[PDB]
Amino acid sequence: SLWRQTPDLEQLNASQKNSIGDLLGIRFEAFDDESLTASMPVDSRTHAPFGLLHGGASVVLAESLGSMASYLCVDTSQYYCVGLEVNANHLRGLRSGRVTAVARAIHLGRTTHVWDIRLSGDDGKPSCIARLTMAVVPL
Amino acid sequence: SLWRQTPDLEQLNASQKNSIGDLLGIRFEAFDDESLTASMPVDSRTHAPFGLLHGGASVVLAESLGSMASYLCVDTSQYYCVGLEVNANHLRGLRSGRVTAVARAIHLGRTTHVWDIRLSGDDGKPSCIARLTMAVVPL
Repeated sequence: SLWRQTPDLEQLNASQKNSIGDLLGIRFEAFDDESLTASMPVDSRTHAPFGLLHGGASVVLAESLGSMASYLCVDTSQYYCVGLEVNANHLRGLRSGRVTAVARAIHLGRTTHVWDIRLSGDDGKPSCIARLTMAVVPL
Repeated sequence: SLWRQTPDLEQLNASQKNSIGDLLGIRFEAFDDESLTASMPVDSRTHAPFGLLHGGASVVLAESLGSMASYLCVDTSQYYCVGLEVNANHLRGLRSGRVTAVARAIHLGRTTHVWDIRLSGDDGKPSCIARLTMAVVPL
């Protein structure tokens, strides 16, 4: 019940067609009343030159997830949402498998949303934490 | 003379082979004694679903640029560098053309580097600003 629009995973995934999220293999995986989850492969598409997951790729995942979450929480006939501020601590390096991100709301205001996004590799250890501020903008 | 290793643009670009930077069309473009510059296309590879440059893609560019800059500033037989913290304000949306990033050093310490990275679209207006903290790590 965080959501205004009920998350439809197929449509979330489909909507990424011809964008970076599709290019990187980001997949919306699960949701509940308080969270939305997506994962992303750790391979050549997402590696930095030394074969570790690129820190910016973590942020593509987090910002893709957070911005999508914001879209599910506004009146889309009245508003759209763009990223305003993003930050992240890179905690542990990942070489293979997938990285999984979970987004939860810190604050959903009238003009801004703040999302807490937690990332971990397939061993379940925290790999990155991000905070995303979205701007809520009238068309 | 910021640099330890003199920037070699061809080799910088070549080193991205089979990583996200190659996948996204990031290109190292110029450097001087105080800065390093890379650009990235704004198109389907880098777009978010609404056809604007994905904010995370800005951060892939900034973090690619900053981490490469860090590699040019350490003793690579003694150390490597990984992203530690990154943050960015998204200032203006971009739909097409390229986005160009310039990295300058804020602080190069023994265990951390802080880089200031300024992004703009082809109209020269600031599109994003990032600050990147790299950790300098002994192999």
